[PDB]
Amino acid sequence: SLNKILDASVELIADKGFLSTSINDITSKAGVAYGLFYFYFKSKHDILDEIIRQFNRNMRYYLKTYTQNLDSRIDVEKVGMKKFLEWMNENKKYYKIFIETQVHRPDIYKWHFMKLAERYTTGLSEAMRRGEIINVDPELLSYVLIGIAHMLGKRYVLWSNSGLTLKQQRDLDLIIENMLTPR
Amino acid sequence: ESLNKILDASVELIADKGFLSTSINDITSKAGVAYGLFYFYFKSKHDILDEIIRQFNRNMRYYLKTYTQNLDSRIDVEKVGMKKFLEWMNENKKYYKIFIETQVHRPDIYKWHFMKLAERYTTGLSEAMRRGEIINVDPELLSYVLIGIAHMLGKRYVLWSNSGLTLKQQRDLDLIIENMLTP
Ligand SMILES: CCCCCCCCCCCC(=O)SCCNC(=O)CCNC(=O)[C@H](O)C(C)(C)COP(=O)(O)OP(=O)(O)OC[C@H]1O[C@@H](n2cnc3c(N)ncnc32)[C@H](O)[C@@H]1OP(=O)(O)O
Ligand SMILES: CCCCCCCCCCCC(=O)SCCNC(=O)CCNC(=O)[C@H](O)C(C)(C)COP(=O)(O)OP(=O)(O)OC[C@H]1O[C@@H](n2cnc3c(N)ncnc32)[C@H](O)[C@@H]1OP(=O)(O)O
Repeated sequence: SLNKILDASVELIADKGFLSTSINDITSKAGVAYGLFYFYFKSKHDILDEIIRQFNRNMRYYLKTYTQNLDSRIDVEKVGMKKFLEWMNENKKYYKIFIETQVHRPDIYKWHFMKLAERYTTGLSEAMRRGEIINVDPELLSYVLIGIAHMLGKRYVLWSNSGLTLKQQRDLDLIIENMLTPR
Repeated sequence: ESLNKILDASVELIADKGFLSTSINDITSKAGVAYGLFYFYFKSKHDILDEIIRQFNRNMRYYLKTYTQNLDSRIDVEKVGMKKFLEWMNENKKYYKIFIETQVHRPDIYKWHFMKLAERYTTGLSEAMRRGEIINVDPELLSYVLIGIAHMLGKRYVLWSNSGLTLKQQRDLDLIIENMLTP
């Protein structure tokens, strides 16, 4: 019943936004007793916390699937980035949830990026130690790479459904290699 | 001047209480102007978000140009401008809530802000590419990569903490930029 509440919430919030979606809509669409909502969630905004945790987990597994079978950390970045943009395109209906989280639950919005950065920092520190990538604060470098991904996702996937041309995809690979390769 | 009092009052109130809780009565009282005047300048409350975002865009871009006008090397414009952005973002930090709620309440002006910035950015970058200063790639895509970095770094190092970047991190960021952009 918890899971049904969660799945119903995701579809409704993505559709109508947060403020328009009542607990009633959610429990109605989920097909559970209205009372159970309040047991699992003191306030309506507490639902966002578990939603963003699931998205964070799914996005990371998705990307990990494509990055764990790869050689160069520089390949990891190039492929990882490409795959994030594909992922964002598959999940573009849901981006409204993330926008709403930044308004109504800023702590979980921060959590999402900080959790992603924590995972990313480890991987980049290992490549630094091999001499594979530029030796710099690896948290800082994670935010640089995440910031790039987020903004391209907005411009080329959310605000346009063009995606990137082949020429832009080659330019972006060149940007990333040039940034990361020790001179 | 009435218009300027209304705008200043709105900025302060929206930053403090959010957009939904700020009434036109609050705005015009804080402003010290006749209530009905608001409706002469703005059809709706939402229309004053558009004007606020325009003013912040102009003023951010004026501030940065001020530091970057004096530098011939585009590589230096990018290092310095990034630093100056973090300083501006620190100074205007309490206002960032306005931008967050603009994404929900006026998404066309939120997008406009980034598109306008990239428009100005794109011109400066293709100039540098011509002279062989920087890597020859799609200059709008490059804009969005650099804007993306700037935005995520402001979030992590200015809005989510008030620590800022260390001196070492600042040099690391300089290197990241120089590495990305130099063929
Ligand atoms: C609101 C919408 C809009 C949301 C829109 C959000 C906008 C995001 C903007 C930023 C975009 C990016 O930067 S995306 C990054 C693009 N670049 C890259 O991907 C290149 C770098 N890649 C990497 O370093 C890595 O691929 C990662 C770090 C990103 C993720 O690796 P990771 O996090 O270490 O992966 P890992 O722990 O191994 O496993 C991931 C999660 O999967 C689960 N998991 C583990 N095993 C299994 C299993 N058998 N079945 C199911 N699930 C499993 C775990 O519970 C774990 O979460 P848990 O329970 O352990 O916590
Ligand atoms: C909501 C809260 C938070 C909002 C939070 C916002 C989040 C931002 C996240 C990303 C931030 C970034 O990437 S900041 C990017 C950081 N990087 C850099 O700065 C490096 C590269 N820098 C540059 O290339 C340039 O410095 C710029 C592009 C960023 C800006 O140059 P520009 O856009 O050409 O500036 P320019 O048009 O010449 O002047 C800007 C405005 O000044 C006005 N202006 C005013 N007074 C004067 C005057 N006396 N003389 C001339 N012009 C004047 C003009 O009308 C013009 O507006 P008008 O004619 O257009 O009306």
